[PDB]
Amino acid sequence: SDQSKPDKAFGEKVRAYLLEHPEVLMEASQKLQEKQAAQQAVSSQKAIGEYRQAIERDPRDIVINPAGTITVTEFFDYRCGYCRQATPAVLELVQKNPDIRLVLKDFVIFGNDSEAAARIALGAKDQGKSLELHKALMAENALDARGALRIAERLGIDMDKAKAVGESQAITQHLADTDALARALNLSGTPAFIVGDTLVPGADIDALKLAIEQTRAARAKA
Amino acid sequence: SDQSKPDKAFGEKVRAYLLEHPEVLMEASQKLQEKQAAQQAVSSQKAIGEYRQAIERDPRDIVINPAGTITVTEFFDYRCGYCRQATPAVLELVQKNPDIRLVLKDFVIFGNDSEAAARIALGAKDQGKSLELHKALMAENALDARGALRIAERLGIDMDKAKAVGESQAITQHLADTDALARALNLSGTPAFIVGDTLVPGADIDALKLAIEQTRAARAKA
Amino acid sequence: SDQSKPDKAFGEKVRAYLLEHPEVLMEASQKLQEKQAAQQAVSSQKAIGEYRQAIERDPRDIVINPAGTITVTEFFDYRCGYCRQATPAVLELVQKNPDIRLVLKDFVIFGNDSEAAARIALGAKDQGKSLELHKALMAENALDARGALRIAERLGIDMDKAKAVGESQAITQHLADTDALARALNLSGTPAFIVGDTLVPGADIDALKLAIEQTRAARAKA
Repeated sequence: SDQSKPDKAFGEKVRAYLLEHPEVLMEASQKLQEKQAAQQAVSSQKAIGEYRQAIERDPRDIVINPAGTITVTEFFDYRCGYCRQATPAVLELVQKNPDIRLVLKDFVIFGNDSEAAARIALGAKDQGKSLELHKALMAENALDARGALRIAERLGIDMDKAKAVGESQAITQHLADTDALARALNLSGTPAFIVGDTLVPGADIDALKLAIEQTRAARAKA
Repeated sequence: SDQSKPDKAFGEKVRAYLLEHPEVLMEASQKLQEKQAAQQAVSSQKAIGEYRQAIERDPRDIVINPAGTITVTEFFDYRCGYCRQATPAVLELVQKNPDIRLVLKDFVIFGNDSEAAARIALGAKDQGKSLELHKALMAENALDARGALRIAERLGIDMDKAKAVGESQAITQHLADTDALARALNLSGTPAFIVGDTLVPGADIDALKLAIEQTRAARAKA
Repeated sequence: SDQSKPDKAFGEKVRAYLLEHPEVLMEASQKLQEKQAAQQAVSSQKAIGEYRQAIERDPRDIVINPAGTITVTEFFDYRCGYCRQATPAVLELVQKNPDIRLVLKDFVIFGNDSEAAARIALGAKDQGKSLELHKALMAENALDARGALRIAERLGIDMDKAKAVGESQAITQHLADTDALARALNLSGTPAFIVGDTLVPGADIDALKLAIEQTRAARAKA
């Protein structure tokens, strides 16, 4: 060709169709949304793999069943209702599958009370009562800072030493770095589970069970 | 046919038109919005008909001119400015058209003050001073709970008995069930008028007048 | 023609293309956004020209280097961080280009503290210390009403007379009319610069420098 040649009749027919069947635009918008979601999924799993050393293998982290082969990281806040309602199931899942390694990240999204519960937990970490304290703190309906201390006291934790480690600048740096890790993983809130490349946003227990099964099978393929 | 045959030239012409006349997408989006609005209108009128027994014929409700053939239900809050500015016109409309039956639903959307005005009105319901108390409460600019009591006192209402009925668990259940009815009718706020199948959202006096005329004519067709 | 003749095959091909290349809709949406932005730009510059007498030539306004040919109007709030960070550069720009006439509009968007700083500045206007007071008020990190008075006192301003003029009903009308002018210019916040027909929304120093150059060149074309 050597000439741009307009075709008004073709355009009129295009407009007529679109106006008479505008649902085509909804369908195309849905295609684009599925495209955008797949892009986000790829970015999330690439980030999970980039920071896996920090997500799954941080010495400062509280780890339930450190023998586990499959590492499930949980970002949580001790006063988030979704975290509290998912906690019993998470602990039952570690209870029934010993090959699970549960990394507990303290992702404080609320105020001083939640920060206080996290610091107590991290201070008592090395006294070997993390499973019980985690379950008990999550069990209190309206967990205060005073309540958190009373719960940790009622479990025989060395309170003087747990409080000393909790407020230390090391625990402060630990929590700050965890907040940074959540930001790098583009997390939106709590709970947020990370198993394999998968990210489970929220208290979606069934999805987390499925992801653990997938990772067990995939890692078993060797 | 036996073969899917691509046509890149047709698609290029489609893209060219859309990019050169993207207003077609606005026009199609407008068509879809009109479709969605008509769907919502149908759902609203079907719901109004489903719960008509509760909307128009609840013995606990305050009813102005119970003789009326045409039932106009109003969901209102005594401290909503739109309700207060529409009230004089609503009462003039019942004043000039005796065949109107005005059901007064107390749809408390604000705090304790509004709840207090509603309870006083429902407590004094059976003392035969509802029109006057409704108009006077709506007339006070900054209606407090103290103010509402002073208004009801200045109208000769038996205050000891009106206060006794107001706080009763019956009035509490009445208000709770009304809040539920508004939720089932997908109401967004106050005022909200319901005449025939029509729902008038807000202080749209002209639309309400028109809807009463339509229902009078339709019910007169027998 | 004498007949509307449907063409289902043409419409199916349109739908197929759109679903297989829905990015065409994003591209068309971008075209429409560029169209809407150009419309807004035209409306803004037409409004700037309509109210130029008020923007650039209001006797009550504080004006730095009133000799300047090029009038740059700034809407600002003494406690807006963007205004405080842009202020040093604005003053350096007047410092290096004498032909600039800087009109200072007090666009109070915050509470009493900002209103107090503006009233002090407008009260001291006629004592010939506006450049210094403007720079000093903008220099205080957490400017209070008490702080603003201490800054104006530390600059030798006649405090009794500056305070008398500040609270006067004239200064109140001045600020109210400025708030009205910003509303007529559809301003969204502070800072907001106006030079020639151009409106620079925010602390976009480079754009403001460019706009001053353009206006200098255009007005020099005679």
